[PDB]
Amino acid sequence: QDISLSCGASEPAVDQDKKKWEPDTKFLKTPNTVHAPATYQDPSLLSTVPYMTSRIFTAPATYEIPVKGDKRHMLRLHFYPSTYTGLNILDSYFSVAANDLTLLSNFSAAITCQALTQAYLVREYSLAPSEKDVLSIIFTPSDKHPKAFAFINGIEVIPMPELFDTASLSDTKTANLQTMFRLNVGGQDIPGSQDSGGLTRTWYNDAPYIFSAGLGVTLQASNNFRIDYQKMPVSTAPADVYKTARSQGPNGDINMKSNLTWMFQVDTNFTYIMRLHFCEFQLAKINQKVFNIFINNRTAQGDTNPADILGWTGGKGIPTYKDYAIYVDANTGGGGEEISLQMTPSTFGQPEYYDSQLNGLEIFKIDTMKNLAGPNPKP
Ligand SMILES: *[C@@H]1O[C@H](CO)[C@@H](O[C@@H]2O[C@H](CO)[C@@H](O[C@@H]3O[C@H](CO)[C@@H](O)[C@H](O)[C@@H]3O)[C@H](O)[C@H]2NC(C)=O)[C@H](O)[C@H]1NC(C)=O
Ligand SMILES: *[C@@H]1O[C@H](CO)[C@@H](O[C@@H]2O[C@H](CO)[C@@H](O)[C@H](O)[C@H]2NC(C)=O)[C@H](O)[C@H]1NC(C)=O
Ligand SMILES: *[C@@H]1O[C@H](CO)[C@@H](O)[C@H](O)[C@H]1NC(C)=O
Ligand SMILES: *[C@@H]1O[C@H](CO)[C@@H](O)[C@H](O)[C@H]1NC(C)=O
Ligand SMILES: [Ca+2]
Ligand SMILES: [Ca+2]
Repeated sequence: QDISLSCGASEPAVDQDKKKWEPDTKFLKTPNTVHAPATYQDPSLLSTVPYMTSRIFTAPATYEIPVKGDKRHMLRLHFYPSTYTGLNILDSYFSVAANDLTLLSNFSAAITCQALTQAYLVREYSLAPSEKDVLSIIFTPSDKHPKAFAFINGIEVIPMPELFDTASLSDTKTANLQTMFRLNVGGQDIPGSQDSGGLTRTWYNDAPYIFSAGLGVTLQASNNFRIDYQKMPVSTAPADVYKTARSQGPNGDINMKSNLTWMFQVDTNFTYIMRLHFCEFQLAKINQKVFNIFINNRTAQGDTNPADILGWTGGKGIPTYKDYAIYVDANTGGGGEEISLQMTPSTFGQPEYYDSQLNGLEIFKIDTMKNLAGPNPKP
């Protein structure tokens, strides 16, 4: 079952999306640590749980959470940078490790939230099977900052399926991942209560990430259309991801003159998995919608093997996804902190229409040298 801990809470509670949270107390091994309420409630909080209570650590502190050693787990860390016991939140710098994996280092939640124009954030990780029955989560105030403290508002550990296998360049089954982005392309926001697999992932509409002048056209499956998952685990992504899409639209000439373009800020010197979710719910035949996919200006799917969703799936309403790996560094145009995803029709093989489509997108950072931490953004 899920372990969803509100750090510093004094009693169990439920949030706005029906998620049950328990106090952290029984899992925190380090004694005599401060628990404190936030003394300001940002209007953008969707709930006071778990955000209005925190732990404050002025020395290292360790949680020990029981887990099954053979299972992958999602780990979520919830941060609400605000005022706690009168401390300056800008003085908080710390690291977080999950066993031997560094998740965060020199982390400033305040600077990160300021750069995002957010009041709180969640950092989500997928941890490979550990072969240990305890997950140790260690918070370490920065020893480079005399005034540093660590803080944490909530910690979740959720067992999850082995949803990762390989990526078009690589094996990702044993990778430890950070979730960078999770989008329901062309569709509505999906709260965790509506996610598949009991995974309580949030899927966000993709419009804020579109950087082409043309926003394309959004598509929705017919009423009572059924997604026919077949061998794809339903936990991969919920049906509303596949029942909605962004396409370029009905005007093939406009489409051939543009790329549909999404842009994402990420950390340099990592490889990322771009998981593109697809489901054709309008067309019925191969070679009707055939498109090129570019990632950071390089062909991910194109030339003589362009993307054709029905080519991949064999049928209307059958979902799929394709994983593409991209290494991001400064030996690149535009500074090494971005991923661009672009689509445009292919002229290869004389398709019936000239269009492109995407139904969902997830971007995951792969661990390097047992680290996933990047720098704080510019404020
Ligand atoms: C911990 O994180 C903080 C906050 O991200 C780091 O401080 C920031 O460090 C960056 C460099 O990565 C500073 O930017 C640089 O500033 C100088 C002077 O203006 C400029 O010459 C550079 O071109 C660059 O822009 C940034 O200003 C700085 N922020 C603050 C508030 O000082 C810090 O270095 C990290 N590590 C440690 C151990 O403190
Ligand atoms: C769609 O996007 C692709 C990928 O960014 C464009 O092709 C690139 O164009 C840039 C800038 O001229 C070049 O640096 C890359 O070498 C090109 N990549 C490839 C694989 O050709 C493509 O021309 C764009 N199409 C439209 C219609 O804008
Ligand atoms: C990225 O890698 C380069 C080359 O090793 C290094 O010089 C640079 O400091 C790295 N940047 C970050 C943010 O780690
Ligand atoms: C991709 O091409 C565009 C258009 O020429 C350019 O502005 C951008 O810097 C290029 N990006 C990369 C990552 O090379
Ligand atoms: Ca809390
Ligand atoms: Ca969708």
